[PDB]
Amino acid sequence: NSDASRKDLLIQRAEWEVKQGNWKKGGELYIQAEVYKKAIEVYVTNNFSEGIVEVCRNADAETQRKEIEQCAAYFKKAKLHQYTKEAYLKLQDNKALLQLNIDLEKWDEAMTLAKAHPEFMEIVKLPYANWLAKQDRYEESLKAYRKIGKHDMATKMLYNLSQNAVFEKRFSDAALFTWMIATEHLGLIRNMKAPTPEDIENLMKFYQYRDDAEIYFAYS
Amino acid sequence: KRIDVAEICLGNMRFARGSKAIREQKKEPELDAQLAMVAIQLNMKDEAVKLYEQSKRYDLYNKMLQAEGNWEKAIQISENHDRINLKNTYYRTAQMYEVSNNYEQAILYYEKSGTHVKEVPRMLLEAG
Repeated sequence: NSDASRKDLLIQRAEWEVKQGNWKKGGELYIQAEVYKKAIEVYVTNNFSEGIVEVCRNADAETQRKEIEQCAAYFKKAKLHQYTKEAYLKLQDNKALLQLNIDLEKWDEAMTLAKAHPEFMEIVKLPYANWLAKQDRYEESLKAYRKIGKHDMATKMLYNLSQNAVFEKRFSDAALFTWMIATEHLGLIRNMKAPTPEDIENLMKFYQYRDDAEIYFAYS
Repeated sequence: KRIDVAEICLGNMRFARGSKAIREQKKEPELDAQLAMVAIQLNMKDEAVKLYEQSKRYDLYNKMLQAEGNWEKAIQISENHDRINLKNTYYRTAQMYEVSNNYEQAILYYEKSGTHVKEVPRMLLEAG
């Protein structure tokens, strides 16, 4: 009865304050009363991040997980990087941490998280491959694409690189790219070992590519 | 947007150059690229540009823009879209400057190009 009376009185005061104002005191009093939904509603209406963080740090560990996740999402959508980081740490959700790391465009924290989480390897590698493609380290992009498995656009851009190299009189790079192309096609020869004509044509084309690379080296 | 009747007609021009362009361009998965090439062959650049934009193809459009003459526009398109053939575009602009006898611009775009250790001495000895 006493708890019910006090809670009802504070809820009525908060309801009156919603129409009038004074959101800070009412919200912070409603944090310790009962429901957290109305408090987050008025916080979103007022955009009072520090009070929300006080709620997150003062909330219990095993009940308000979803509310802390929503607060972290609100922080991230408001570019509150440090508060998003602390909320994610309090959540111990590896998926959200990896998403934040890949969105923040850095690798060291992503690297240590990947070491701590052996179940998520390509989730960082593919954005890492994109970042490597953004820079001039094209060979690292090639090896990352080969490790991932997808190669069709990788093969097309490697052919473009070969054309660029042969045009720019850097015949050593052209020979290296031709050798890489021949190795990729021989990796395509990996499919089965039965006497299929695709195997013979791929083998002869690989021999031709190796000879072409040797000609590029000699001409260089 | 019909190809078979188009290539039959190109056969009926007795226009060997357009047929050679057809032969060298047919090795492309995208038919829109072939249509844009035929548009170039029949002299309307706007239609070819529209077709290239429709097919999300920029390297062929970058080559066409480099060829027609607006080098700076080609540089901008390459840097904002491809960024891979940017070195080739720089080298081609430097070669164009060398043709225009602008030695200073040629050497400048050489150092902005991938290689400048050997091109600059060669042009300097060619000029003397």
